[PDB]
Amino acid sequence: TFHVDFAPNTGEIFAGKQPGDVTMFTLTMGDTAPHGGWRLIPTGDSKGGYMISADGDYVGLYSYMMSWVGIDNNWYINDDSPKDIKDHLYVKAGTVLKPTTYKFTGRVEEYVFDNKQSTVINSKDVSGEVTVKQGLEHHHH
Ligand SMILES: OC[C@H]1O[C@@H](O)[C@H](O)[C@@H](O)[C@H]1O
Repeated sequence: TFHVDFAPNTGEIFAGKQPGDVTMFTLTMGDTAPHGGWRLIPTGDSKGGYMISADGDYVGLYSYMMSWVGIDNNWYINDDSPKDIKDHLYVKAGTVLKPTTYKFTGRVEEYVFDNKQSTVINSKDVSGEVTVKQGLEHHHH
């Protein structure tokens, strides 16, 4: 019953200084069965909550619905509802993007609370790449 859908967004991302907050990825997750909440752990090179250019540049991602705990290295939201959670990760206006591909890896865990603690009852590794286009080339001689 545990389902996860992590996907990059489609088309129209332009290299340069973003004029607004821009979704890079979207995440949909849900469960009818009893649960405590959800985290997304940014894994590997995404550790710290980042996207990674094949070149090696890191870009900071934010979560619209979840909160970030640096110490634990995850985004979480506590939710018990059997309703679908629709989050996405985005970069903040003013972020400079480069006309390249950016990877994101991490792991999505569902959890439970029995009294004092959380345990992982379900998990899914997730990844995604997002390709940023150049607009017009600009040639100055
Ligand atoms: O509210 C439960 C959450 O508590 C935070 O401290 C933790 O980093 C998350 O991973 C999740 O356990």
